[PDB]
Amino acid sequence: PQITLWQRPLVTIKIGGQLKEALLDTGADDTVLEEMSLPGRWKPKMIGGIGGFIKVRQYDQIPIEICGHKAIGTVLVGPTPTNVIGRNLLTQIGCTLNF
Amino acid sequence: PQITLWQRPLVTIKIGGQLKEALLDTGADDTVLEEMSLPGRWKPKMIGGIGGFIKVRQYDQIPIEICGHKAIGTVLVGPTPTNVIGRNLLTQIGCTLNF
Ligand SMILES: COC(=O)N[C@H](C(=O)NN(CCC[C@@]1(O)Cc2ccc(cc2)C/C=C\CNC(=O)[C@H](C(C)C)NC1=O)Cc1ccc([C@H]2C=S=CC2)cc1)C(C)(C)C
Ligand SMILES: [Cl-]
Ligand SMILES: [Cl-]
Ligand SMILES: [Cl-]
Repeated sequence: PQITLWQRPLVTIKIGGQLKEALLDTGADDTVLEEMSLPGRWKPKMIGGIGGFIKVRQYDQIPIEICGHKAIGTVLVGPTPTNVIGRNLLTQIGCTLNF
Repeated sequence: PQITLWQRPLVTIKIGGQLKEALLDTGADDTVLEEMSLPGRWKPKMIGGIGGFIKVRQYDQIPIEICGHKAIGTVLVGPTPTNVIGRNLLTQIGCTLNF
């Protein structure tokens, strides 16, 4: 699709069998989701946003659908204001910015 | 142009007589720049991201030039850790997401 930006670029993702809404965010290196259960072991990451730093749990090699486009990659989980899909997964689904 | 998301999508903007580098951010409602001077009236605003909120000055109807594209919009100024161009200006230069 071509998504314009008059509204928040909110899409439906699927992860661990469940549908969620997330924000397509080209200003984010990483993908960070609100608290949820994921399988396997996790590593620590500190990520910085506009308001400061938060600790998150890093899960790797997690399958995730993003408006129906299949990706498998690194998902961070922690206290974010919303689910944000970052460049690590945007690149996997062939996203570019165009003007 | 078409802009890849292998790297951070950084562009030069011209604003208030100054050249600055900034991050094209589809996930951002607003445009926020590190501390600088702008002319005319302003009002305080709290904006939120990962980490919490910061207090900024809101200037409206500010001319800006992005990758050679002229627009005019609200610009927020404050202690953001990096310069972000948000949807309020991205729309004006015809910027869309594509995959
Ligand atoms: C490389 O680090 C990152 O990629 N950080 C990422 C990130 O914060 N990058 N930044 C882009 C802005 C992120 C976000 O779009 C993320 C976002 C957060 C909340 C919301 C939407 C989008 C919804 C709630 C309120 C609306 N808030 C906003 O629209 C704000 C804008 C007003 C700034 N939007 C955002 O803050 C800008 C940003 C970049 C770097 C840094 C850091 C550099 S050093 C310490 C921090 C801070 C901010 C992230 C998401 C992984 C934490
Ligand atoms: Cl990844
Ligand atoms: Cl505006
Ligand atoms: Cl349009």
